[PDB]
Amino acid sequence: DTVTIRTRKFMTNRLLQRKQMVIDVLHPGKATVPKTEIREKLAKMYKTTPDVIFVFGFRTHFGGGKTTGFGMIYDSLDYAKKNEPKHRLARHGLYEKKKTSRKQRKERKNRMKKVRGTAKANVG
Amino acid sequence: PVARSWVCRKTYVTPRRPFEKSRLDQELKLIGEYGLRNKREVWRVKFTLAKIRKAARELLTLDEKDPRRLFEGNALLRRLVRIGVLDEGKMKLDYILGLKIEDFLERRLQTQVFKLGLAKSIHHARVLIRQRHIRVRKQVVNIPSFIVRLDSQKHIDFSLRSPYGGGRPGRVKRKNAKKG
Amino acid sequence: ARGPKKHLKRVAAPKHWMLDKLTGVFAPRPSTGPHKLRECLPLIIFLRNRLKYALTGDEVKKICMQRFIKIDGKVRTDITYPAGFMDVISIDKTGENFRLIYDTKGRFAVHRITPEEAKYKLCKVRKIFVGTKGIPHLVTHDARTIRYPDPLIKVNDTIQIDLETGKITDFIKFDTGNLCMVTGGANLGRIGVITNRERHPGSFDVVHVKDANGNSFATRLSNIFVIGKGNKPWISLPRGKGIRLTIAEERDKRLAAKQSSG
RNA sequence: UACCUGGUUGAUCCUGCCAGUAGCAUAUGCUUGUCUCAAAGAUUAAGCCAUGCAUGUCUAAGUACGCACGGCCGGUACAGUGAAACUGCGAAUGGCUCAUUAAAUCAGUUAUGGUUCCUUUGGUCGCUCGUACUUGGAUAACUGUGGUAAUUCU
RNA sequence: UGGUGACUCUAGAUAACCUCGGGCCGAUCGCACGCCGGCGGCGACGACCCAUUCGAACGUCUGCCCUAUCAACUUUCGAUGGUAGUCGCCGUGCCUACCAUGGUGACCACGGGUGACGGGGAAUCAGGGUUCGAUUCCGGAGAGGGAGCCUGAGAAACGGCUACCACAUCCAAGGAAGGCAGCAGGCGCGCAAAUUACCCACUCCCGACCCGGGGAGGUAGUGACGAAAAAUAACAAUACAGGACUCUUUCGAGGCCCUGUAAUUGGAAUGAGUCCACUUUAAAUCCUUUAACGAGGAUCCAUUGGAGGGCAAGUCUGGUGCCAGCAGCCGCGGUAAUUCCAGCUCCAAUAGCGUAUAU
RNA sequence: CUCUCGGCCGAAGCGUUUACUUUGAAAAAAU
Repeated sequence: DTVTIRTRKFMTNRLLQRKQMVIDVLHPGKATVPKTEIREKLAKMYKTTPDVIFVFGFRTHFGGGKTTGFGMIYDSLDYAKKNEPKHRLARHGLYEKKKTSRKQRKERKNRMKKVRGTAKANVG
Repeated sequence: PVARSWVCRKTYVTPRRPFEKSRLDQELKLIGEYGLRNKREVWRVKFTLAKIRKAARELLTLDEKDPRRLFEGNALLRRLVRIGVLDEGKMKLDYILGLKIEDFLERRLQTQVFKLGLAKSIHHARVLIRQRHIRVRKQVVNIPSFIVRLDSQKHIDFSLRSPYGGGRPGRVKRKNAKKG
Repeated sequence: ARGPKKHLKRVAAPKHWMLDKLTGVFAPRPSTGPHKLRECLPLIIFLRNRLKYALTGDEVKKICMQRFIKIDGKVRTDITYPAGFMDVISIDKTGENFRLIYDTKGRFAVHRITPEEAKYKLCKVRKIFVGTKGIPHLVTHDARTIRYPDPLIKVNDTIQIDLETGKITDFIKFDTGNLCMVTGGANLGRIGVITNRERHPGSFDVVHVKDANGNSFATRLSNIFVIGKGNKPWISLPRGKGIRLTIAEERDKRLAAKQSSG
């Protein structure tokens, strides 16, 4: 309905294979719109699929008139799996992080530092 | 070492003599004329005008054709015309010293709601702005200490989400309708 | 310190990089190279802080490792690579060519080049010596040692080097009347004809320079760099033509352009 | 904002201090709803330290006969992923603290025509007139036998 | 030949030397494969030297707090200089030998003290000035105190070694292992100072390196150090009291204003808070954005100091009666205490405001 | 202020020297 998207600072990296831009949002009544709804608005503005467009860093002003964020549209999903920080692939289910905390392996690293060549693989 | 910035001013100066009737009465008239919260809000504008006058003092000491006086002075004379304090006919650097405290507090947002007839009291205006009913062109302003620029004055309105402007009522008119 | 320092704080950065206070502690510490770290942009500041082709310090990695950035026709992959003055930065995928000419206010500008002009550069000589069986040698400001130059070429002269071969083409000698750009001190980035060179034995030599509007000034010798033969520059020139404005006419220039832009 | 006020006397005018006054830092006492920044074991003990972590590193490109996997197709010296280990590099930056130090340090200013410099950038690298279609020995990782109550010991 | 303000510079020529603890002059890898039985293109590691970069190290000139109850100091064990050397990466008493007899000093040497790391800076200011700078940037120094080293380009390294001194750990008594002034955290000390949290996503650094690691650093927690904004109410109608403008000789009247007391009425607007969701982010939290709920006065109740003077604001009431106490100073207190202890009132600042101390 | 070279001026000698004043360059960023 009365949600509207404009793009201010449009730019085309040929050297990251993407279309880098900045997103205006007009959500005068609602809350802050979610990421998935703005991708459907955007992928049909620029005729791509919502599979490949990645947005982040949204911020709503004092009074809810606007929200300004960043957005980048790749040329192919294989490039987006290369040129994107790997937390923004997990936000689309395209990446999995192992569930060990830093204290887990840094304990392990100093334990396996005490062993000679063979049994350093045994310490876990 | 961190990535932080530690710079900060203080925006008021406590006076030299704590108790004198000529000063306590003259501050408290300005509180009552302009709806201020405490004496610090008087000691704040008086402190900013103590700087605007002190900067214009050293410009008057310079040569009249000194380029530092011609550039920096024409900026200070410009920055007061835009907030509606000096005037176009009186834009000379001699007149900066002819300024008073309530020359500035005519341009606070708390008073400009009241003078425009939006609020029905100078105290009712400090309500409304903090009650988020006031917008400057598109922007809900939540601070009374807001120096309205001279072009930023002729349109100040009722903040379309409000009950006064766009008319969705608050908690009270909804609950009263839930009975009858 | 017990060895060379490998870190640079953003506070201790050179001001012409225009780093800000709040986006971190450390500055990107230019690598050892053809320029001085007080004098250079690293490639990262040029690539993301100026051109805005990247956001972080890791997307610059994902441009340099993909080998799109040629600096003087050579593929460079280091991101802390000191690219200095009169130095052609070229990118083939975009088809763009950039030269780090100081702007008026003493900062490296975004200056776009004809790709024809992208094939050469200019270089001030720094010393001239004869080594090993009578072979004359130059040294440029890029530390390009060129052997067998013209015998007419003396110290403080500026040479046009073809980037492909690495060999000289022609040269301007340091003479009163040639075009110059200041490369240091207070008058950095300003452009004018040399009026005079007063000499001081055992000390530093002052060159008096005169702009294209009569605005005369002075430098030291080692901060000057010849551009052209007389008034004609051999290279292209940024949109501020190298003439410093005073602040009032700089202000006044904005106040009319904002009126015409309605 | 270029400022004073109380106190010696029976009373006055002085000298003059004491006390008042405003700030600023540290501690502290009471109080405390919101929101934006933000100092924080310096002062005294440069006193003593449980435990954990803070320095590691592989490209296609130095060395791969761990089936540790799968995998051609199976006689292709060596396909691949690759733990370990040899090698190379880094570990001299960073972080902390302010004890020592009074022409010392440091700052501005000059020199190296009086020195050293991994790296990077450039030059140079058939300019020497006297088995090579490829040289030699060894050690790890691996397997096996072990020591010590005890460790990144061997 | 070529250069410097200036060479004993660079380049040239001749005679020789060239360390076996030796100097370069390649026995290395990867990828595309294609050309006249034979050749080659990109790179990657190299490497004596020369320049370059990052520097470092020795110097030059000028500049430092207090102290005379520090007036002479240095030289026998280098104090000042000369010559030759040793050593050093290089210049030099840096060191040795041999000579010379110097060198500094009321223009404050030398010695002593510093609650002294030095600057950029900070507070305070009319102008002049005074005081602080342990502390995030730059330089220096040290890792318990000294000292001596190996490696490397760079260390007299301490998250490297070796000893000594002082502490202190494990033990089978034979031995072995240390160094938080790194991030946490503890004990002690004190007037005086925080969580054994999460992350490499940012900023950057390091390594063979688009890929690994970083208590650097970031993110939360503790946080009334300090700084910025800023709630604790607003409006209307009546009850009067008022008091100004108007009519009225006054009386009185007014619809024209304003103020209060209303545990009077009246519905309007709200955040604090509870809490979906989105946003935020490495994942969160906070803030922002938005549903739903959330305000009539003992509740969603503002406290710290004071009321003789300086110094703003009681000659109120009750108690005590040189006691208990107040009071920075002057003073108050012995039956009306404007000064104590309480109640009521009002005044100063206000989410702050007292006190101690340095300035 | 002076005698020569180079395109009357410039370059060269120094005008007894300094203080002072004015100018110009050099003076990290943060504050």
